[PDB]
Amino acid sequence: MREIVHIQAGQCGNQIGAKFWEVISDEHGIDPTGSYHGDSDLQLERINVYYNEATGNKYVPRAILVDLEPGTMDSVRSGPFGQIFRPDNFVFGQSGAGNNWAKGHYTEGAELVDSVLDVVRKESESCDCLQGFQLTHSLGGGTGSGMGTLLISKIREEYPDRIMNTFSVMPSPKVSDTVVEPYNATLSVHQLVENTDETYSIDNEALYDICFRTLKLTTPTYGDLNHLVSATMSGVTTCLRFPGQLNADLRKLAVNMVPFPRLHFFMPGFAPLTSRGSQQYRALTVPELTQQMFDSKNMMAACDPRHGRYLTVAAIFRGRMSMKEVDEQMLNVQNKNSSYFVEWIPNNVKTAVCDIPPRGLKMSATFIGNSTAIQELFKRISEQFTAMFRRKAFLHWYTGEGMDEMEFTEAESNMNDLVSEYQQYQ
Amino acid sequence: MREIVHIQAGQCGNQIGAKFWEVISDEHGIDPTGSYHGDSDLQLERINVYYNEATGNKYVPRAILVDLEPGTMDSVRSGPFGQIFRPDNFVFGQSGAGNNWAKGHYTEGAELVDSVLDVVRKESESCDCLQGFQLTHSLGGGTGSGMGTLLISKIREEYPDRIMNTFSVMPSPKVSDTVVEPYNATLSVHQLVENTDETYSIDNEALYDICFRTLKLTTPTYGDLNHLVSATMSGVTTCLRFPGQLNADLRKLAVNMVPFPRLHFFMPGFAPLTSRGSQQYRALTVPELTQQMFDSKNMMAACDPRHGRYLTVAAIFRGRMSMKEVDEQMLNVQNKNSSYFVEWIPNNVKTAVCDIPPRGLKMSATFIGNSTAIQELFKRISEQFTAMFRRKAFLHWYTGEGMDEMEFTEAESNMNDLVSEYQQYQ
Amino acid sequence: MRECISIHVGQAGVQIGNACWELYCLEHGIQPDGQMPSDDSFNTFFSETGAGKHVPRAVFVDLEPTVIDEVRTGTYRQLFHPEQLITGKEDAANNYARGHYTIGKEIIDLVLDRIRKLADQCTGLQGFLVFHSFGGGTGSGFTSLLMERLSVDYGKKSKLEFSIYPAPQVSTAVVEPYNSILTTHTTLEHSDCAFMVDNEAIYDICRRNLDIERPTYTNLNRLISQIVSSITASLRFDGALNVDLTEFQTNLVPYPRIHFPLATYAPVISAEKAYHEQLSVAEITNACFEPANQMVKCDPRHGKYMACCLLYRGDVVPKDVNAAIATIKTKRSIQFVDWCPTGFKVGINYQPPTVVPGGDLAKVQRAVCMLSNTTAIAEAWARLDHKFDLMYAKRAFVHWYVGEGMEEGEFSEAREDMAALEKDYEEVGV
Amino acid sequence: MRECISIHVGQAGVQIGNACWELYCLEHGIQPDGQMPSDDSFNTFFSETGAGKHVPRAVFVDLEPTVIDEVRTGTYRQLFHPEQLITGKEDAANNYARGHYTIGKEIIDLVLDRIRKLADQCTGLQGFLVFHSFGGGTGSGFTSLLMERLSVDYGKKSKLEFSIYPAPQVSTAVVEPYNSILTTHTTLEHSDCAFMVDNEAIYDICRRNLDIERPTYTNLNRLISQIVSSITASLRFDGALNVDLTEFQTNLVPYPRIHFPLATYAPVISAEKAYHEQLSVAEITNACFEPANQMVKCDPRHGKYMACCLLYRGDVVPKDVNAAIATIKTKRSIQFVDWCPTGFKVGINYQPPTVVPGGDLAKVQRAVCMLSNTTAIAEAWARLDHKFDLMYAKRAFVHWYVGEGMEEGEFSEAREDMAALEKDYEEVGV
Ligand SMILES: CC(=O)O[C@H]1C(=O)[C@@]2(C)[C@H]([C@H](OC(=O)c3ccccc3)[C@]3(O)C[C@H](OC(=O)[C@H](O)[C@@H](NC(=O)c4ccccc4)c4ccccc4)C(C)=C1C3(C)C)[C@]1(OC(C)=O)CO[C@@H]1C[C@@H]2O
Ligand SMILES: CC(=O)O[C@H]1C(=O)[C@@]2(C)[C@H]([C@H](OC(=O)c3ccccc3)[C@]3(O)C[C@H](OC(=O)[C@H](O)[C@@H](NC(=O)c4ccccc4)c4ccccc4)C(C)=C1C3(C)C)[C@]1(OC(C)=O)CO[C@@H]1C[C@@H]2O
Ligand SMILES: Nc1nc2c(ncn2[C@@H]2O[C@H](COP(=O)(O)OP(=O)(O)OP(=O)(O)O)[C@@H](O)[C@H]2O)c(=O)[nH]1
Ligand SMILES: Nc1nc2c(ncn2[C@@H]2O[C@H](COP(=O)(O)OP(=O)(O)OP(=O)(O)O)[C@@H](O)[C@H]2O)c(=O)[nH]1
Ligand SMILES: Nc1nc2c(ncn2[C@@H]2O[C@H](COP(=O)(O)OP(=O)(O)O)[C@@H](O)[C@H]2O)c(=O)[nH]1
Ligand SMILES: Nc1nc2c(ncn2[C@@H]2O[C@H](COP(=O)(O)OP(=O)(O)O)[C@@H](O)[C@H]2O)c(=O)[nH]1
Ligand SMILES: [Mg+2]
Ligand SMILES: [Mg+2]
Repeated sequence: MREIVHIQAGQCGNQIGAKFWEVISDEHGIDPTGSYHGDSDLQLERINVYYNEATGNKYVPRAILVDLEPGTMDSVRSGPFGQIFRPDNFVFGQSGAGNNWAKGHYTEGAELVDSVLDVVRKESESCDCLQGFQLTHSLGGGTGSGMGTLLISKIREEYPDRIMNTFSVMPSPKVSDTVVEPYNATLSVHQLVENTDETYSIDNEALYDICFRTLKLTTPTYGDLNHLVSATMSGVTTCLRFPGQLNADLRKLAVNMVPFPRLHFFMPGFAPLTSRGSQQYRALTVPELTQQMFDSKNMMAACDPRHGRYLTVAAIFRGRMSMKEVDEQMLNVQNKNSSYFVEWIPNNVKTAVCDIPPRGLKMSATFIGNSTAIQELFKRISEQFTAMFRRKAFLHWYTGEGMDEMEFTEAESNMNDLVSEYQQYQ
Repeated sequence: MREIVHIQAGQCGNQIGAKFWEVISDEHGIDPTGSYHGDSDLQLERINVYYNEATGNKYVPRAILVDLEPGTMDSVRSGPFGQIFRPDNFVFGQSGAGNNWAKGHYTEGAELVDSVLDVVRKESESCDCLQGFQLTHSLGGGTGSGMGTLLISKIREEYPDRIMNTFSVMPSPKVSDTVVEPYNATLSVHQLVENTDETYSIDNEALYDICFRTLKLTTPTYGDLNHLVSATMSGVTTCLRFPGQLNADLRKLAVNMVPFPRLHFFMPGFAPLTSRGSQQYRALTVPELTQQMFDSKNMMAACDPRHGRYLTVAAIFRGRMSMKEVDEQMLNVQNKNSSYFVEWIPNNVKTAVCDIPPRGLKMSATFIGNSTAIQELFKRISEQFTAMFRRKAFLHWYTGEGMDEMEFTEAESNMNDLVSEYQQYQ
Repeated sequence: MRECISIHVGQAGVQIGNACWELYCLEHGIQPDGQMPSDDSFNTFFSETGAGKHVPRAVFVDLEPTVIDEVRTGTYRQLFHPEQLITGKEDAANNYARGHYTIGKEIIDLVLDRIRKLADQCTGLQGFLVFHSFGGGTGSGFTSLLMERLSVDYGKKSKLEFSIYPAPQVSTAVVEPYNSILTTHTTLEHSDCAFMVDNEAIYDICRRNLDIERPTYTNLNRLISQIVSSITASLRFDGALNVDLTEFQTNLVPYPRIHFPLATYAPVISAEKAYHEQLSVAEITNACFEPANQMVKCDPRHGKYMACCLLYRGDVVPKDVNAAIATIKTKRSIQFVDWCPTGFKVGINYQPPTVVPGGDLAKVQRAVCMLSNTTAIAEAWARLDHKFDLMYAKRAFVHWYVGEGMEEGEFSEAREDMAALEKDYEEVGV
Repeated sequence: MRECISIHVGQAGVQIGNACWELYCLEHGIQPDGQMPSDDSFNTFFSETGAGKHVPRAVFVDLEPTVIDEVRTGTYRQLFHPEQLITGKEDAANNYARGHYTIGKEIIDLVLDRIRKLADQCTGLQGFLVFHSFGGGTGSGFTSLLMERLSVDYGKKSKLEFSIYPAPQVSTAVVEPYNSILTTHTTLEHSDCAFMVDNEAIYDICRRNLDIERPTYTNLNRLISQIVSSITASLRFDGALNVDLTEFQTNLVPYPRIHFPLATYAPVISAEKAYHEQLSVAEITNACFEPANQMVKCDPRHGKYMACCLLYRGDVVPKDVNAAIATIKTKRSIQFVDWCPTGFKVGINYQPPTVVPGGDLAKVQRAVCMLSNTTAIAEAWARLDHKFDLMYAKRAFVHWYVGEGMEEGEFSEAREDMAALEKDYEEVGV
């Protein structure tokens, strides 16, 4: 029943996916050993969406862990929930990609794509009614951006009709940790736009901005950014794992949220968000959730929505609430801020409400937005690419892998085409 | 329901506003932690006027604390009721204004006006039916006089119809603590007259005169002057927070109290006032309250009303009293002292009575007066300005901030224009 | 937040630093080893490391090592960062010439290097507190070279000047006016507010008030430290009327070139004398304007006050300040310029003065810091200009300044500049 | 997995190996006898046998026995495989000629034999870490012969080059530039990333930072070992951002011939100095770009940065790394080439630096390894080329090179090649 098959690519992808697995195992009440320990039967009916039923009433997640290094596999298996995973889905090479997209897409990951495909196919045939694939990866470096796009293309080729949603942490200028990120991002979005039905753009800088300027953490580590990602990870698929008054699965979002086929790079967000010493004082009412939700500080990318127009926004609320105030805020936001939403398309909001709130939360709101302002990251990536493209650096480490100049040129042309379409409707 | 949004500017403003918050929290029976502890339900219906309802039945005041130094914020948060305030409304810089009006109005406060506006706007949208803004600040120095006028102008620009009442402690010759006060006062009243619908002039010297010659305090500290200010602070808004036979909110006062649009700098006062050893002997009857109320010693500015004519006087009484004696004193005062009230406008008094007296008081009277004698402080400020204007001192510390000579000239011209209008009707 | 970098140049500067930090470690409760036995009141003057150590943000620069490597042997050898206290190889020979061109040239680049490495941890750097002597070769030449580069690398930052100025009668060197005159360009162009210190006036202070017949310069230092700490009192502790360092100098300065105020401290009184007086706010207010309490041998009654700043500290009520200043404006013997009928700036701080255990100053619940600019101080330069003529009229000692790379006409620009300053402080008095 | 074969050629190579393995046995906790008292963190550098013994994968090659058979007598005589440390019969006579054609010819075949028997147990061999000196006869000639055959037998494997480079002033032999110039073909053609070591610059480092007046080369070695271990830190221990040895050199190298980066280490500081500093990430980040901390006597401020790699280790948070690099890109004095507005590669490791008990380096919770390529380093070759002219203009010592089987024109190809390299490092700076 609407089974969803997860794939992890790169160290970023597999660690954030592992923490997502931890979060939704707590939501479904799954013991670290894999046994069920939840309180209500509501955690139990839609276990088949993320986990496989096995002997002993223990449940194994439908995740395929893909990497080119064994060290990340070693860390994840030794992590808090390493034991719950399938030993077979730990499919990995030995030599790393070295943050080389060409390595992952032609040499290093091409040999392991056969060993990942035979696992993803068995996972899919284990499903009763497959709905799609949620894939976690990073546009930075050559592992997540490199092999991730290749296997995404393969699964899209053999699964043409299933939903393809990807959550992509993507490079940024001021919190860049690797020199050669823009090549990787340009060569990755080239395949992401053509193949993926859904892509969530996540930028690390805005995660940092959330954890300082909203969460007031003095030392928010990398796991806290993983947590911020996993919150929306769990939120976007809430409707098809739990009952709610307005059920909106992934394709419910899709039919409402992407006006033209290529305009599918979106803006995630989550509410509520407070510091430790300020949650005691906050009124968690839904209107306040809304005023927090469309704030430019709550978002997870540097693209400020005030520099563009929203095409479609998705607000999947959660908890035991009525909904007239839901409609009134969703119309007030787009009425008083009608200059920030495309007036030519009147009702830019898709509303979904779930009946069971997250554990420890009385209510929650998950933000998904289509704004023309998201081109801020794309054109900046293209500009940084040009600053390292126009007269030939670092290309020997790609062309040595069989990579060629004209494909780089087409990738840049496609970035320019994308930013053109997203500026067209602004 | 007639929500009123408070803003604190300068150390003077935020400390006197904090003590006002303490006073009216006691009047409304609000615990230091923010919880309700009042005795009757009468303290509870109009909590929305000053406080925001939150989770746990605790109440947060609608105050925005603005300063250019963190030390005053540190003192107020560590004060008796520091914990009840919003951590977000503590909006503050690091480098102080140095008692420079130009710094606050162009450089130091201009960068923080964006961070104060996003807070005042959220506070206003949190209101059900906004009535106005009560702003506390000081005409002395460059913080309260400097940024206060700028943000007052901004809120007047974006809120053109709401009531604008300000309580302004203003410089004086004999109890002056800073050399450069007159520049600040002249550059502040320039905006106060053009923007504010209401301004209460408070002079420190007459507060001292009250605490010695009426209250008989040997060591009345600065907090006692803050208390004297906060008494009228609470009195002027009594009618729209509690029932009374004659309800007179802020705009009720306004329509009765300012004959021409620019004649809106007024004379506050409060009764009863006794020493510790003399309250035991005093008869607190309303006629005695009146004889105390129009005394030149009860007022809070050096402008002696016998040197001018009252345009309009507001007497907002409070307590369980009948009112025929109220009318008889309000006519006897203006009949036997008709030479001190403009005979050309016959009934100079606005009468308001509240049913619940202040805690510990059986009755109270709050004095608001429009006298042409208030020009005493204005022309004296202009004269002191001229003694430091006509041949160029201290201007390098303003002109270094982008300030210019001709604007000083227009400010002085506007002080002269004001004193001209207030002498015109004397 | 609110950090200030203190500069100490010459023997006078480094030793007055040794006394100042002696006062600061006591008032903020730091051991001579830099530790805190048991608020961020020390962030204004001291930096903190992970191990719980307080490291001062100060540089001791002397072109000769004797005093500084004496500091390397004293009780504060471990308090200071050893290579932020810079020593030269050749002394300044009481000569501005070598200190400004020859010997300080090779060492100033390291001094600014250490100043930069002191600036880069200051998140809220407020200003500079440089200490030296006019008459000394180092305190003249090296300071002249140093404020020049500080004014272009830290132009926005305020630079308070605490300098030791020669006496009308007491002198230690014959070349002192030569060193003093070439310093005048630095204070006029590369200083924001200069505080001048006269040894003979404060000699009279300690003779009359402290009742001590035989004090040393260390007694002078254990009151210059109090005056500087009182000026910095508002930045480090809480007060009802805290005066920012920028607020302070905006209140002192009427014009960019008139920034030379006098300083006095009250109550300067011995321990045996503190007992028999109640020591009210009024009398410490009245004692400051008494010419027998001035730090510079000039009569304020000979001149006119422009700006007045009441830096009280301790158990002082501002009402008593207003009552005192009403009496101050009541008497005619204290006539202020027609600029300032408002007269007085008031600053109150809650910290009582901290007493040095080996000092000669009494413990008093109240202390006031008096800083005022006046036209009478031009007399302290009105004898130095006639003095400089009395040497320059033969070219008395110029062959050394000429021999060390100074232009002969730099003396001409020097006395032209002091004459311009002397005129500037006379027209404003009308 | 992740094995690296270390090559040690010449006296400098073998003794720097003696210091490196001294550091490695301590940081990985191996006794000098090879045993483990009580993770596979040692598999990168040491091999394991059945009896619980750690055997290093290293070759000591010297054409003369004195230093190596001294190693056969030292505390590490039993740590090493005795016949993987190869000794010749005739010294190299500081001559590239015999070392490259005459005396190393009979011994190189055994050296490659031992390299093969070291390669055949490495399941995940990552690269080569060869140590030598440019000026030495062995470190020039034998390395020149050895990389030639290694590049055809292990062409795919990376070959990191850690070489000791002559000083502008300090020198031990007159023939050193002759040996250095014929090495340039090897680094250009048969090396993937070369790291150059200057003795005089690091002499200044230990003089200023370590406060030690009288260190030996052993002090030089006990910091070259730290720099190489920090470069290999990510391969042996866990880190939030582990940088692969291939990832590293891909981040350094803009073009196949531009692979000559500088190296610096922070914090180089004495034990008495570690106490008074908190030693934040920012200051160790700022100290690395200071020209007074460079390992080669060239001013980075004279040149432009191309690639920057932040190899942090210890208790360092990557947020602090981003905050530091924001300040680094903020100042204009550090101007990067228009190639790299992204600027910085960041690598963080969880292992704090390991201190040598007999060393002069302090124990610090944080350590950073700085490796950067820049155009300013061409000056370190811009004096060596003019130097080589100053000898070759008479054919100064060539009769020995001619007498030992070198073609006379090989000097001509040598300075042609260095001129080509010098040009190549200038056009990229535009
Ligand atoms: C005592 C109390 O009220 O504290 C709350 C809490 O509401 C706060 C402090 C929580 C708290 O979260 C954090 O401290 C945090 C830190 C870094 C990154 C993200 C969160 C909380 O940890 C998080 C936790 O939330 C949940 O349990 C949700 O189900 C959440 N799951 C997790 O956060 C989680 C934590 C550990 C392991 C597995 C899951 C979730 C959210 C969306 C979708 C699915 C699940 C709750 C209610 C609290 C604490 C415990 C303090 C916040 O978290 C969430 C996700 O709601 C941070 O801001 C929100 C709201 C609150 O301020
Ligand atoms: C035993 C007794 O009868 O003493 C009374 C009292 O009537 C006297 C002494 C009080 C007293 O006030 C003072 O001592 C005082 C000191 C400095 C400045 C101002 C007041 C009293 O403290 C004040 C207090 O008044 C109130 O509580 C009012 O509600 C007042 N609120 C406060 O004063 C207050 C005090 C502490 C904390 C918070 C509020 C108020 C007035 C107007 C509008 C709103 C609130 C009362 C009745 C008394 C005491 C306790 C002695 C007086 O105060 C007021 C404001 O009515 C001073 O003159 C009046 C009248 C009396 O003489
Ligand atoms: N008040 C006071 N003045 C001092 C003190 N020490 C030195 N001076 C002044 O310094 C002047 C002479 O300068 P120097 O003693 O030579 O010190 P210097 O500034 O280092 O000059 P050089 O020795 O030439 O480098 C004297 O006239 C004193 O007035 C002191 O401890 N207290
Ligand atoms: N930094 C550093 N350099 C060294 C050390 N030992 C030798 N050198 C360098 O080696 C250079 C001279 O080479 P040699 O001493 O002859 O050593 P070699 O490489 O074995 O050459 P041959 O003796 O001819 O075989 C000197 O210029 C030094 O710079 C050392 O311990 N530290
Ligand atoms: N938001 C987030 N970003 C990360 C995390 N870990 C690493 N990153 C950054 O994301 C980028 C992704 O590159 P990376 O995954 O290392 O490349 P790959 O090895 O080829 O997959 C890196 O440059 C990191 O700086 C994480 O846990 N959360
Ligand atoms: N009535 C009253 N006056 C005060 C109080 N505190 C300070 N003042 C005086 O009011 C004047 C206001 O100036 P100030 O607020 O310091 O200037 P700012 O810092 O730029 O806001 C000062 O000169 C003080 O002398 C107080 O609590 N009550
Ligand atoms: Mg000296
Ligand atoms: Mg040798």
